Amino acid sequence: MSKDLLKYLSTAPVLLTAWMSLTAGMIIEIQRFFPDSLSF
Amino acid sequence: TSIKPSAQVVWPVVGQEILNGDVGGGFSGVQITSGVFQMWRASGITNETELYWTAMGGLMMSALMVFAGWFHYHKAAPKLEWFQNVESMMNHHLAGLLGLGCLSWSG
Amino acid sequence: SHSVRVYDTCIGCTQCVRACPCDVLEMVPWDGCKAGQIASAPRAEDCIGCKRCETACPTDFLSVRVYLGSETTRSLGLTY
Amino acid sequence: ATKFPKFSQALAQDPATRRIWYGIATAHDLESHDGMTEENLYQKIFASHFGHLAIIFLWTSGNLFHVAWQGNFQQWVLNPLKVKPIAHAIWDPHFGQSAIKAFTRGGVSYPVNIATSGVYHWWYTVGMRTNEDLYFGALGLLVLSTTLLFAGWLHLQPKFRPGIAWFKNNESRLNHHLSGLFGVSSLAWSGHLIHVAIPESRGQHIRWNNFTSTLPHPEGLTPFFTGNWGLYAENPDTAQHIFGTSEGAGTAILTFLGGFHPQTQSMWLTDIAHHHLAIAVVFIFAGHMYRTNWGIGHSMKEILDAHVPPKGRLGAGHRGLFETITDSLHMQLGLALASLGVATSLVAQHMYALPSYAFMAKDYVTQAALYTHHQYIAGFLMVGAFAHGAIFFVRDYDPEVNKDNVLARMLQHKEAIISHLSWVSLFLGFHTLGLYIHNDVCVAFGTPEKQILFEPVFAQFIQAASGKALYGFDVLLSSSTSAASVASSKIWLPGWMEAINSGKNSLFLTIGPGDFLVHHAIALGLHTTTLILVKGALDARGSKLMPDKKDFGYSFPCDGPGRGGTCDISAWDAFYLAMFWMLNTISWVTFYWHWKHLTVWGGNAAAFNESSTYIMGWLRDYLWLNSSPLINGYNAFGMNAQAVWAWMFLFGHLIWATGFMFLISWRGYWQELIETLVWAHERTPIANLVKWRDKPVALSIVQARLVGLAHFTVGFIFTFAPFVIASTTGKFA
Amino acid sequence: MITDSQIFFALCIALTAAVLAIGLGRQLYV
Amino acid sequence: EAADTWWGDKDYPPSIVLGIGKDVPSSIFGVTSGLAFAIGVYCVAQSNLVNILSGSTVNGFYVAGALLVPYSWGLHVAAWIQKQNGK
Amino acid sequence: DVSGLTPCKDSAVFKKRLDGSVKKLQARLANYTEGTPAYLALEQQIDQTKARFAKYGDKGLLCGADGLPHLIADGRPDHAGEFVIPAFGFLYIAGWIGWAGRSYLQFSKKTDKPNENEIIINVPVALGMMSGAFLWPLAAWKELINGQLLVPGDEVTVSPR
Amino acid sequence: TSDVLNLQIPTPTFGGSTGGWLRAAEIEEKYAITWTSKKEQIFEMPTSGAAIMQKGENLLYLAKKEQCLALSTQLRTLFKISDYKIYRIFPNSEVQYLHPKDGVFPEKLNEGRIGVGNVGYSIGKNPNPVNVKFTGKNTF
Ligand code: CLA
Ligand code: CLA
Ligand code: CLA
Ligand code: CLA
Ligand code: CLA
Ligand code: CLA
Ligand SMILES: CCCCCC(=O)OC\C(C=C=C1C(C)(C)C[C@H](OC(C)=O)C[C@@]1(C)O)=C/C=C/C(C)=C/C=C/C=C(C)/C=C/C=C(\C)C(=O)C[C@@]12O[C@]1(C)C[C@@H](O)CC2(C)C
Ligand SMILES: CC1=C(/C=C/C(C)=C/C=C/C(C)=C/C=C/C=C(C)/C=C/C=C(C)/C=C/C2=C(C)CCCC2(C)C)C(C)(C)CCC1
Ligand code: SF4
Ligand code: SF4
Ligand code: SF4
Repeated sequence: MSKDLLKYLSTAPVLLTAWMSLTAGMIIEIQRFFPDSLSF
Repeated sequence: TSIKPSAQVVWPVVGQEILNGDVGGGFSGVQITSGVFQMWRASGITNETELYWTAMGGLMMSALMVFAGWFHYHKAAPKLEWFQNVESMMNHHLAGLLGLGCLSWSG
Repeated sequence: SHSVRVYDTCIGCTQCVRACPCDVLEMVPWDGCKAGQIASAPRAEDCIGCKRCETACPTDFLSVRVYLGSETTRSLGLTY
Repeated sequence: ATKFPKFSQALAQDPATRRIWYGIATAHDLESHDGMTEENLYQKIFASHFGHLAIIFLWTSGNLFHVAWQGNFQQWVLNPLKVKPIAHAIWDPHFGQSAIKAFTRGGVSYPVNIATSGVYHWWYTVGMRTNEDLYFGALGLLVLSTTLLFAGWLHLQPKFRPGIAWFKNNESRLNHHLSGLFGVSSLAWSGHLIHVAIPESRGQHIRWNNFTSTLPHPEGLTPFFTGNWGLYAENPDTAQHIFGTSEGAGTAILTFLGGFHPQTQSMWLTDIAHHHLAIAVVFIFAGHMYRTNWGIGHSMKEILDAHVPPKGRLGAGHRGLFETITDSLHMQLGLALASLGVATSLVAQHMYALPSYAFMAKDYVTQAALYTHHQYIAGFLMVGAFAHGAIFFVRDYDPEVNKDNVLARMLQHKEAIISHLSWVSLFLGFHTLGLYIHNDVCVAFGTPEKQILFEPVFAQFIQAASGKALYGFDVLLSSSTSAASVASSKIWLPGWMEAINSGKNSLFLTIGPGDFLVHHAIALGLHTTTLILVKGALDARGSKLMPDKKDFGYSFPCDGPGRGGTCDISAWDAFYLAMFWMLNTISWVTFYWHWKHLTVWGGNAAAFNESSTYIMGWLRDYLWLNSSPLINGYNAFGMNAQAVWAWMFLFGHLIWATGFMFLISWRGYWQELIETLVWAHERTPIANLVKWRDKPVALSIVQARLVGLAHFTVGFIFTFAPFVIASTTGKFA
Repeated sequence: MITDSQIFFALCIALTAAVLAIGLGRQLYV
Repeated sequence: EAADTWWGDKDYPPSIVLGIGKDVPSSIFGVTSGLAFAIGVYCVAQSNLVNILSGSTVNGFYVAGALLVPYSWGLHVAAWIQKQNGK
Repeated sequence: DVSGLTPCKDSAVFKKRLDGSVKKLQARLANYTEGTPAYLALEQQIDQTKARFAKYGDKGLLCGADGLPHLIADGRPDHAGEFVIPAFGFLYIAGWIGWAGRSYLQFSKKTDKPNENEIIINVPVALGMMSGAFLWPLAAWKELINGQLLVPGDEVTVSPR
Repeated sequence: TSDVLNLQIPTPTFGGSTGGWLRAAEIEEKYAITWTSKKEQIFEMPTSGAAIMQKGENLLYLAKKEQCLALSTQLRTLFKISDYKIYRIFPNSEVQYLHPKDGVFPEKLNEGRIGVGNVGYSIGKNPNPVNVKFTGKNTF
């Protein structure tokens, strides 16, 4: 790491890609553990 | 002639495991239209170890090209007079790239 | 021919005259700003309407305004 | 001068071909012509109204004459369910032999077009039985068109031109319209029904020679004068009537049984005359409202000026709206088009819901064509109303007259309105597209049980409240011993319940989740078209990007590439953008109607109920499946009578495609191309002696948008009409 | 069946309507 | 022309909004409003208490009396207008 | 029941769809040798199909004439496992996202370089607002009562009309 | 200067282009530009191609005023020539002087010019188009 590499990792596209990857992973793992849910 | 080529398998999470069709040979996957199977058969790659080692060599060459790209811009960047040697570039491409690639592939 | 008007929010920074490709605009003396000049349009018959003057104005909602109107052989830019 | 745009000195001095295009395109814009006053403008509009009315009646007379001359009305009356109605005979020197034998259909022996406008059923109900009757109607409408043309010529004469004060007489004109043109015409139609059409339905032959000595009712003006008006309702037509004959017929002229005639599957003719009589009385009373010359009556100015909520809730109320409406012909025209668009959409819904013409709801081709007709016309009128409201805002809206008005407050909070229309449109589009894509992926992955299918319980509850008794809601009319079900139980209820609870009518079609999804799609289309039109109308006077948009007019190309770029910034461009969305939503409505009725008419509503929930079901079960009789109109093995529909299908495809030319490519490329062609013609021998008078130039930007939009629309109509006609004709169900 | 005399009568009425249409269009004029 | 009927700067409309009944006092308006409402509700109740029939039971007096329910709305509004005006 | 619909546990067409769904995979199963991971994957698919259909039967869903579950978005309490409870869940989550974005917007406005704080996110502060937006219906109500949620209206720019 | 043009000024050596004036230059309107050069060099024509400008005085006929002013812009922003004169030749051999009218460039102030088209209020105070209806005039 560095004081300026973390600033690059703090940019909008890198953070957007990382957060969308985390959200997609969380939803995919929820679908893996709790599949085919229509009602609550 | 009866086994359909397939080199791409999907993960079953959401019902998408239906895409793993019956391509034959006791295998389930997505059918491949790239023609890489016939390309490998034309080279005599009947074993599945040689494909793995070709993949490893490709990874090594990709790392080599990454290092060369860093090296020629940050360590040893050629001057303008190097690029403008179009006669030397033309000779070297025509012989060493094309003719030697044809010679080595024919061998 | 198009009609060109210059309003009193002019600051006399001359960019419309330089941006004009048809010699329509020119600088006349004035006393309403610090530069002592206001743009004028004495040759509006040579206007083509490309609005390069309106792109060059720095004032908020541009002081030199071009209204598209009648079309002639000059305002259409016809070489034939 | 002598140049073609005599009305525009600016256009007459144009040395290019733009002069001809803009002179043709701005011929009817009577407000902007050179030296036009208000009085002359109103007189020219009055004369143009007369000419257009004459055109309408000439068109109707032509329909009557062609059906009388080259039609099979004689054969169609004797057997309406099996004889194809005839529009007119075909004359074509381009036909081959097999095209002549293929188009020779019906009872006639010549090539012929089968009418899909339903004029046969309409004339058959209103008492037409022979070709002589149609010919005499054609003569009457020809004489009427002649009279209207002479009246239009007469009112431009110097002693017959009405003044400006005559045109702005709102109270007198509305009184006379509401009383005469609505009520007296409806009363005369009720009289025609009772005197001719009802006796013709019962076997009697009533014409101009015996109508004045034949009593429509056995008593005759005795129940009316004595007050025993219920004597006209006794002995109605029994449910064995057989239309056109006398077995099981009745002697009633004004009844309200409700429902449908059991044989013709249409409403009772005695219900229609009663309805017209009631509407006549109501409209005469309503036209007895405004003060004209005798003290009693309202002043429209006082009503508008009085309607101010007590403490500033609506600003200054409606003060100043009377002066703006009378002095602006664009606001009156916009209100007229909005009301007429609502009206023709209403007729589109009610003519398939409650058919009134005998032996329709069994042809299915007139049934499809009339609905699609009126829905497309409704979309056009709806877009035009907002366009003229934008024009009114541009060049007729006075801000000082409308100070704190109910109309100026609309411009005060226009950003809230546009933003909330944006929110509704984005929400609807996101959710209905997400549900459709979810159903697509769920069906594709072999699991149709994972679909999100919302049951439309609100509209099903409405159907139950109207009397439909399969949803099991048991409310209001569907439940007996209810106040609504008891109060009307002996006037119109039994016919209505026997018509709504059968499976052969289009009254309140059974609806499922696909109906829910496509209704949400329709709401999306309506809200987005309203978004574009309302945003154009409200930003017609200016925005942040162009605060002086009213100085440049309603229609102008742009404001240059400066300050970011100003492509499509005028309100005319908002109309041009909303035209596509209107076409899209009307296509959605007509697709839904056509597929639902195609499945219902064939007895296979389960196909719609299962395949309408996902997009691929639509694509493979409506469009791909029903195109087979259409595209096979002509092939490598021959041709049949649908070859013309296949040719017109490809024709509409090509016009819709060549619209994309003008819509995507813009002037500069074409101007340079034209300049190269000009050099080519000027510098070639032999052909340079031929010299143009008008310098060829590329089409202007607004002209190009108009031409591409007109191409898009014409191709749209000419590729949907052959499909909706030939697919229904190619299946007979 | 529509006789030829009836069709020619309709044609005469349409011709008169055409002449009046020309008169109205030239009364609005260009 | 017409009369200045705008009242956006006042808490009550002027008396001239009533037209021909601009001089009727508020008490007459209220009493006739109550009477018209009662008679109209009775007349429309004679259409659901007794089932209205196809011609046999129509009773045009009850029809003419049924128009008093919308008339009773206008009378109690005019009663308020005259009361604020002091008449 | 509602709209003439039957429960999916008492519907014959639902059971027929169950049988067809398992029979398609059983017919696909016959060309694989046992113990191979393809065979295990196919029998896992069969078990998953049976479990999904049993769950849809047990949850109380209503199936129509096509044998597919129909959701009742009416608002009835016995169908709150449908729309209403996911409605509350989404409204909470969407308000969370909106309040986190709004709070970070306020912080980035109050700094010296508002533009650079939006393309390059201040990650510790952003995580702070992002986690602190869990009480958004209370904080938003407090800001609404305090008059900090809404601009008066004479301070936002408007087009000339 | 005045409305006089020397017709015998040498022209730049050009190989002929397919971008020159068409038939409506000997019929309707023609333009010319004259400038003074210090050396023989190559400039790009506004009607495509390259031409050698003569050392001394040059004359060049174009079809529109935009081409003449684009060539003048090239003769300014590049190698410095600032004494060009743009004319307008009518088919009856009548010439009219256009550019450097008062003798100085339009961007520089010159006493003796009269403001044309100046409006004594801001652009947001124009009259509404309703107030000019049925009059023929406009709100500019
Ligand atoms: C015989 C000598 C030789 C060879 C083989 C090459 C080969 C190449 N040059 Mg090159 N070059 C040469 C001399 C040579 N050059 C000289 C003398 C000059 C100066 C005048 C240049 C200047 C030059 C420039 C300016 C550029 C190239 C580029 C390229 C690449 C073209 C892309 C391509 O076809 O991908 C084919 C890919 C392959 C064949 C993969 C192999 C890659 C390695 C590096 C090739 C050599 C391997 C080795 C010598 C052989 C070992 C054999 C062993 C197994 C027994 C290619 C790798 C371009 C490029 O892509 O830059 C990276 C480029 O921009 N060259
Ligand atoms: C009672 C007297 C009377 C009558 C009958 C009319 C009649 C008419 N006036 Mg008129 N007028 C009058 C008094 C009257 N005026 C007076 C006193 C003044 C001066 C104050 C005017 C001033 C005036 C002007 C200034 C204009 C007219 C115009 C018109 C024409 C309207 C266009 C049209 O055909 O719409 C006919 C419309 C209907 C019959 C009804 C349409 C609405 C319904 C909802 C349609 C649907 C009904 C039904 C379902 C249709 C289905 C039928 C079938 C297909 C099944 C019409 C002929 C206009 C015109 O065309 O000029 C020539 C015009 O510009 N009038
Ligand atoms: C003293 C008061 C009085 C009363 C109570 C009646 C009562 C009656 N008259 Mg009568 N009448 C009267 C005075 C009266 N008349 C006078 C003074 C004359 C002139 C000498 C007539 C001339 C007259 C004629 C010629 C007839 C009656 C009829 C009737 C009966 C009609 C019943 C009904 O439901 O109408 C039916 C109601 C309607 C058709 C519509 C009601 C809406 C209003 C009341 C219409 C009023 C007329 C209206 C303004 C249109 C006329 C305008 C004209 C220019 C066209 C009823 C018993 C009729 C009858 O059959 O008697 C047995 C009948 O034919 N009357
Ligand atoms: C009763 C209805 C009605 C009336 C009286 C008017 C009247 C008017 N409109 Mg208008 N309008 C209407 C309906 C109406 N419109 C509708 C429904 C729409 C929405 C589509 C519009 C959209 C509209 C716009 C956008 C504009 C007007 C304008 C005008 C004014 C000038 C008209 C003009 O110059 O056209 C002259 C005539 C033409 C240009 C003829 C063009 C022919 C069209 C494009 C159809 C051609 C396609 C053809 C049929 C293809 C053949 C197919 C075949 C090959 C198979 C005039 C006051 C203009 C105006 O001045 O406003 C300031 C203007 O800008 N209107
Ligand atoms: C199929 C073609 C198509 C589509 C999809 C759209 C879509 C849209 N147009 Mg549009 N338009 C089109 C053709 C199309 N247009 C054409 C040909 C024209 C003629 C020039 C126009 C002219 C036009 C105008 C003039 C206007 C629009 C507007 C709109 C928006 C309407 C709001 C909406 O539905 O939001 C829904 C959004 C979409 C459908 C876009 C897709 C977004 C994603 C991919 C959906 C995925 C589903 C699900 C939510 C996934 C979950 C996300 C995940 C990250 C969790 C929307 C972006 C209006 C607008 O912007 O108002 C707000 C507007 O004013 N359009
Ligand atoms: C967190 C930020 C945020 C918030 C609170 C809002 C709030 C709002 N937007 Mg909105 N919007 C945003 C970002 C945001 N927007 C962005 C980034 C875009 C560009 C894509 C838009 C585009 C947009 C349009 C086009 C419209 C709205 C509308 C609206 C209003 C109605 C709700 C709605 O339609 O949502 C829908 C929201 C979207 C479709 C955009 C969501 C995009 C992401 C998911 C949100 C951004 C999260 C952000 C990256 C978090 C980073 C912060 C973190 C560092 C802590 C509401 C005031 C509508 C309106 O005016 O109604 C009155 C309307 O028409 N918005
Ligand atoms: C004799 C009775 C005594 C009590 C009654 C009474 O006098 O109180 C009067 C009163 C208060 C008061 C008084 C003052 C006047 C202030 C002072 C009095 O002291 C004096 C004299 O100063 C005392 C007091 C207390 O009385 C207030 C009155 C309020 C009142 C009268 C409110 C009516 C609403 C009407 C509506 C909403 C209509 C809807 C109508 C509808 C919805 C319809 O038309 C439907 C319709 O289908 C219909 C039915 C028929 C169809 O054709 C038409 C259609 C289809 C459209
Ligand atoms: C732009 C503009 C304009 C225009 C506008 C428009 C175009 C509008 C539209 C509007 C519209 C288009 C509206 C609509 C409406 C509708 C409605 C309003 C409806 C209603 C209905 C009802 C009320 C009903 C009810 C009922 C009944 C009675 C039956 C039973 C059931 C129920 C309950 C549902 C103008 C010219 C003015 C001017 C200004 C500008
Ligand atoms: S660019 Fe605009 S502000 Fe500057 S001198 Fe010209 S008109 Fe005035
Ligand atoms: S429109 Fe073009 S030619 Fe006319 S004054 Fe502006 S910049 Fe000059
Ligand atoms: S020239 Fe074309 S792209 Fe440029 S601003 Fe005008 S319309 Fe837009």
